[PDB]
Amino acid sequence: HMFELSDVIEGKQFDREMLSAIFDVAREMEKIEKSSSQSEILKGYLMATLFYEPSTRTRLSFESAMKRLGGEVLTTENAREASSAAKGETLEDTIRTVEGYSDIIVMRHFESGAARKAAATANIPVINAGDGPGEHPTQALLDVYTIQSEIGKLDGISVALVGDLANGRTVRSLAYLLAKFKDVKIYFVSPEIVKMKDDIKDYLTSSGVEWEESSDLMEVASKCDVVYQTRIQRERFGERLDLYEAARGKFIVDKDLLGVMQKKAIIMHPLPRLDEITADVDADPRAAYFRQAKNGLFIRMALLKLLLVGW
Amino acid sequence: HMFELSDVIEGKQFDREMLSAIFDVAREMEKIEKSSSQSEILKGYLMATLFYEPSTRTRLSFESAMKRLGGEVLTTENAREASSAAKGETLEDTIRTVEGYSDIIVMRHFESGAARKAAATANIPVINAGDGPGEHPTQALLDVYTIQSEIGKLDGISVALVGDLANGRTVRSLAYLLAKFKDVKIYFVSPEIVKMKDDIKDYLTSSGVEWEESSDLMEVASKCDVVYQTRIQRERFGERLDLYEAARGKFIVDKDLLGVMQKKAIIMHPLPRLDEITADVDADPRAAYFRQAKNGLFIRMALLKLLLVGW
Amino acid sequence: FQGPHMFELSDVIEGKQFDREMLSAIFDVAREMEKIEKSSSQSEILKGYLMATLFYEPSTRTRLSFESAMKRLGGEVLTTENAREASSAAKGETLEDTIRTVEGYSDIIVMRHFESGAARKAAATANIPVINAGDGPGEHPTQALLDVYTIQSEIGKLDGISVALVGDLANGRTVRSLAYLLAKFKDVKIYFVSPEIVKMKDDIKDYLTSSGVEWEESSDLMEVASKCDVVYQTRIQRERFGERLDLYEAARGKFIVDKDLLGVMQKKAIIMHPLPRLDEITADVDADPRAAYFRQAKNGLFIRMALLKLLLVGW
Ligand SMILES: O=C(O)C[C@H](NC(=O)CP(=O)(O)O)C(=O)O
Ligand SMILES: O=C(O)C[C@H](NC(=O)CP(=O)(O)O)C(=O)O
Ligand SMILES: O=C(O)C[C@H](NC(=O)CP(=O)(O)O)C(=O)O
Repeated sequence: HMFELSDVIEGKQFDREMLSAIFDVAREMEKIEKSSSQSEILKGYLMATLFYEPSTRTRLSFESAMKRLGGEVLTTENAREASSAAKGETLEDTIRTVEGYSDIIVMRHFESGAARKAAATANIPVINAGDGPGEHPTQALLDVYTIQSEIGKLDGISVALVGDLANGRTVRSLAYLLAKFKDVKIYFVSPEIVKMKDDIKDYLTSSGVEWEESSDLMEVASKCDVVYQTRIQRERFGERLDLYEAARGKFIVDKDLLGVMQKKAIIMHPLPRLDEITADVDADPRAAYFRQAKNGLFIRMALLKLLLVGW
Repeated sequence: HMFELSDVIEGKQFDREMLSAIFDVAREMEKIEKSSSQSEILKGYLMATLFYEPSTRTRLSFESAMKRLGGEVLTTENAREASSAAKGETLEDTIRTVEGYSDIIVMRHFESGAARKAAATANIPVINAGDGPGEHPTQALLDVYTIQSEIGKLDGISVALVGDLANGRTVRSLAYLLAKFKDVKIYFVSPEIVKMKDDIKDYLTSSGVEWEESSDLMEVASKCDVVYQTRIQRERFGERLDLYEAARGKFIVDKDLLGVMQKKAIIMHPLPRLDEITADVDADPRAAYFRQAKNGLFIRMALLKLLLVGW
Repeated sequence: FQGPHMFELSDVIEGKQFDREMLSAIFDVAREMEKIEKSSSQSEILKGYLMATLFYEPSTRTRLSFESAMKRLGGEVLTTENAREASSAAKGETLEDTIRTVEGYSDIIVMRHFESGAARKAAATANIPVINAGDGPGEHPTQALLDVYTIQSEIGKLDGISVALVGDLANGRTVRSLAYLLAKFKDVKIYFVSPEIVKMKDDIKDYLTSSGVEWEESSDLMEVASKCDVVYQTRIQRERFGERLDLYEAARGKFIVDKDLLGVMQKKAIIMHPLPRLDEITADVDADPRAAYFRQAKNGLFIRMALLKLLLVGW
């Protein structure tokens, strides 16, 4: 029974029914991962990774997921310097040739739109591991799985998206997924120079999702189930380091912020964090960003299985 | 029965009978690669890769070949920065060390002659994945396999070698292999500054192989079974990027060139290409460079099997 | 059916963690691993386990020997060959956050870092075993383990021997950890032979004096070498000199292992070097049977197989 997606590129590809089904597979993958026996579901399949930007979680969780299911991995951990991209090769030619050696490609690129172009080129599945400041659909998938796992529900919740929303490929993809549930309220909390872009706002409005911008993080956090913090995306600011430092340091998750949050609310962060979540938050049971990262293993196991061998 | 070569370093090591037999094995490997069952021919064997220059096809095709045969791989994707070559270690000490962890070494180096020095140090097989602007024997092997596969014949054909011939480790090795067949005519088409070096010319003349220099690519291409285009090798020009740019734009494979070529002729390119084959050409069935790269998987599977377990 | 018997260490971070009886037992395991590595059968001892490597400094032997060891035992590896450029350390992530995240994907972490003390911090953060593959100029405990194994294998003993530690002692994380392990045996005499600017640091000297280990500084390598069982040469640690290249160059060329040095050494003595070498062991020496540094490097495979097995599945 074939998986309905040929590639995982954009958050809009997912409907509510598909998300619930993927979450069920991820819970089964958690059982496999905990098990003593080595799974062979993906024995014989090869994944090629192509990372043109740095990564710890997304690269290693995809590789670990593949190996835990019995598959193998062909890595390119720095494609800008060590692949023939360094000789001038286009992404499209890279994808065309790498598909000759592999069964699925995981690619992170520095240009928005790169993953869509890769999927159009390739006749094997492509997974977008982040395309510039564009999208990050598997982050969004594991984020919603984490919320459902931590809060117990997705309908009716209030979610604060905090920090660099303009450049945040994570919060952009997450916004698309949250719009598939009902009675979700989203607060945008950011410096004005990195407010959420109009393509997301217009999509949410067209989808009848209530959203509000606010600069009062303590007030917003007091009434949210989820506070989703982000890193200010320095690599997207070019030479405008004045604007980078202007956007930094203005919205911090600290012990005082936790003190106004409900007992059953959570803090999330796709990671890495710099200064925007203080270290003393980590000890709070509501600090969910390391459980969130761990959950990416099971979500990516589920996606690799579904794309390669189906439901 | 053991393979007659202990290392794969230079095109001159091959003879016609050996080439034919390797191609026969590559065709069997294509059946293995297609099959549903994961092969175990090389279970228990370990390949070490040592890439001191960038690579996409050569590095990933060797790793994929090894894993498709059931073996494993110890990768060094950027030996200059991430291996103890960065501390000043010689190539010979690197090779002597790495053989303690592995059964076969695949090395791409920036100095011509490096692969022969590695083979002389090692007591396990070494494969030259490119040694500066010197040679690239497995590229030449897959190139001749591709010509036989596409054209149906090697004896009697006409082959144009186009582009940066002086620095082209690909065309240098290919010339050595073409010399092993009967009545091959080779055309050299290049800017004067990157014409084929005298060592190749003298070898061909001494071996009775007809070659001809021409600056009229349209005329040459109308007469050839194979037009083999190359990238101008920017990394060999040092800081003389003025002479590099001056050598570009003079010999382009475009739809106009395809328009004068015979119906049964092909375009080849070891890749990557920049501007020297236009995107239009890819849609012509005669554009063989992506099939060529795919064939490298099967040829490299054949070589690994032969070097490690024999016939 | 009583289950595993856990190794007494939870992490391999510092040479002082080892005791004499544990070292002897580890060496026995390494000899068993040599039989496994040589066998035509693929071992499955570590089937299903994953090692994450995190290399923030260059490596050939340490990185590849750990990966080869893991695979020869049937385990798998998640590599980060250049963590500074290709991991989210490049975005500014702390070591502690990196370790906490990477343990979610793996069962053991092998880390080489540029700061002394990094491995201690990683072990404190992680709830899976961490192995220190080198923490700045601090320590290199698995080099020291394979070094002592090599001495036992080549010389036949560790008690009573004389060992010359030669070269850059100040910055040598290898000789620093080796000194801690040599102190666990009886009547070992240690000679320090170095340029003054890279003499052995006081923390090691004070530890040896407190442990009753006789040590002596000398500038006469021919004299020292003639009365030692082991001459352990090192590379002058260029990267630790940073911009002070004039001091680096002046520390070179003073203490060379060459054919003349071998000529004054005993028949049964050996030359060791954790590698890489530059000029400080001449090529001539490689042909002498006493030149042990490539056997030493090979022995690292067996010692690291032993450590991975012990830390993941026990005795
Ligand atoms: O980098 C961020 O701040 C968020 C996000 N982070 C990740 O995906 C985690 P990693 O970079 O470790 O794979 C990204 O967009 O890459
Ligand atoms: O680089 C070229 O232009 C031709 C040739 N290309 C290859 O081998 C393919 P790759 O660099 O992707 O491994 C080379 O000499 O490396
Ligand atoms: O670098 C040296 O001179 C000694 C020592 N060398 C090693 O561990 C071997 P490698 O760097 O190849 O892993 C080190 O401290 O890293």
